[PDB]
This record gives sequence, C-alpha cells and structure tokens, in this order.
Amino acid sequence: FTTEIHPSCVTRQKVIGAGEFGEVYKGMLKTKKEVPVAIKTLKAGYTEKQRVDFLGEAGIMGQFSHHNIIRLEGVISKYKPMMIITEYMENGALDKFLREKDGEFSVLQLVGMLRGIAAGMKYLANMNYVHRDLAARNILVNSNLVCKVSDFGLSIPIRWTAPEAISYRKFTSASDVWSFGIVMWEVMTYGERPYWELSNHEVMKAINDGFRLPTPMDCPSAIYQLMMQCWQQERARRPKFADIVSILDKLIRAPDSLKTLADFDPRVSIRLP
Ligand SMILES: Cc1cccc(Cl)c1NC(=O)c1cnc(Nc2cccc(C(=O)NC3CCNCC3)c2)s1
Repeated sequence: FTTEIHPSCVTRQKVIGAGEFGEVYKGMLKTKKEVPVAIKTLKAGYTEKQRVDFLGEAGIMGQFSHHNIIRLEGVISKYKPMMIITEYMENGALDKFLREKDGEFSVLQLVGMLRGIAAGMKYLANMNYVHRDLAARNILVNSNLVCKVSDFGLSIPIRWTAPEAISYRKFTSASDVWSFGIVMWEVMTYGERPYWELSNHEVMKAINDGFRLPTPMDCPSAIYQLMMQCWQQERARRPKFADIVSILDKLIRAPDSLKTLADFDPRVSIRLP
C-alpha cells in the first residue's frame, strides 16, 4: 500500500532531530532531479512495539492527503535500518520558528498560519483521528509559510491539554480544539510559553478555578474571542473544527476585521513627565 523506496535512492545529509531509536535527517530522494526529503530511521534492535509504532505512523500518514498534513513519500521496510521519508519542511517546527522570528510577520500572516492548522485539524477530526498532542512544537512550516500538522500514532503535556483529558483521559476532537486554542495563543505571541512559569499543578488549579490565558499583545479581538471559546470547560460548548475554519476563512477574506484589537492588560506601567 505504502510506496516502498529503495535505499539507493536515499541520501541522508544532516541530522535535524532527536534520536533515541533513530534520528531524523534532512536528505535527498531519487524518484528527474533529486527532491529534498526528511528521513526518520529505526535502528537495529528495535522491539516489536517500536516496529508497530514506527510503521504505524507511516501507515497513518499514508491514509491522509491534505495540504496541511505532512505528506508521506514512502518507506524503507525491506532493508535495514528502516526509514520513513516525507516532504522536507524547510523552516522546521512552528514554536522554534516563531521565537526566532519575533515580530517579523503581519497579523494576517499569523492568522493564515492558524487557518492552515485548523484546516488540517478539521480534516483529521473528520477522518476520526484524535491527535492528542496538538502544539506548535508539532506543527511544521515550509518555505511558503504553510503550516502542517505532524507527529502521528498513538502510544501528558499538561498546559496544552483539555481538562477532561487531564482528569480522566478523555481524548477527543473536542480536547484537540482546546489544544488548538493554546496553539492560537502560541502563534499570536510568537512562541510564548503558555502560563509562563506556572507549574503544571498551578496550571491545572488555575484552569479549574476559571482562569484563562490573557490576551496577547496586538491580537485581533475576533481571534482572542475564538481562542477563549476553545477553552470552555464544558466540552460540548467548544466550537467544532468546522466552525473554527469557517470563522478564520471569513476573517482573512475580510481582513479589515482583524484591525479591531482586544485590549492588552499591561503587567508594567511606565509613566513619563
Ligand atoms: C520524516 C518523517 C517521518 C515521520 C514523521 C514526520 Cl513528521 C517526518 N518528517 C519530519 O519529521 C520532518 C519533516 N520536515 C522537517 N523539517 C525540519 C524539522 C526540524 C528542523 C528543520 C530545519 O531545517 N530547521 C532549521 C531551519 C532554519 N535554521 C536551520 C535549521 C526542518 S522534520
């Protein structure tokens, strides 16, 4: 089912990711000139469960075909080490990207990133795939600024996780919507750490007591309203991803709607005579 690629078509050029069981490489793929790819390996000695999880991720990604979901090129399973080969996202993980490009984008660009992520999540949820770990660190960015959801499989990141998922392990597309709200806040803040220095227990306590992340600086009122509704305690009151995509598409198509900003509560006062 998945395209099987011969090892002689794959050149690993540089490590770009953390590797217990293997590494993630930037490389080139023969398929016409070579195309850049990302390459994930599974080193000899892997267990049965590691093999199932590894090839499981490629199995899941091969079932998807969407602009905002990482595209699978193929696998090496007949030879060792085994490999998963995907498109190469030139700008890396979204969280690191925003932190290293602080203030460099327009509000419309930032909201377009969110629309892309939302479109990918709507596709995943409609396909009956619950991500469970939606966060900017799991979004990849290419040279067109397109954001793609990544990190698939099954087998807790507290400050991204909905209360019902923390409290009793109920992970659904509605808990992914909560996470998407955190991702909205990450994007509009250029990669700020959610809840800043609060401990995990302090975050859970604050959420359970009704507190929510404050408005980012320079944040459209419509965008803050939307992320606040992603954070409703009652799951059934959260927007569906179809609602999120619709709202973001309308804001982008009428971009003056983004010029109305939510008030920012300053932590500091500077007074000048
Ligand atoms: C290969 C694979 C197997 C299973 C699942 C997935 Cl999602 C993938 N694909 C990937 O992990 C990746 C696809 N594209 C990736 N691009 C990526 C990731 C991390 C860093 C960079 C990267 O080049 N980052 C910096 C860019 C600017 N400064 C220099 C380096 C690129 S990783």
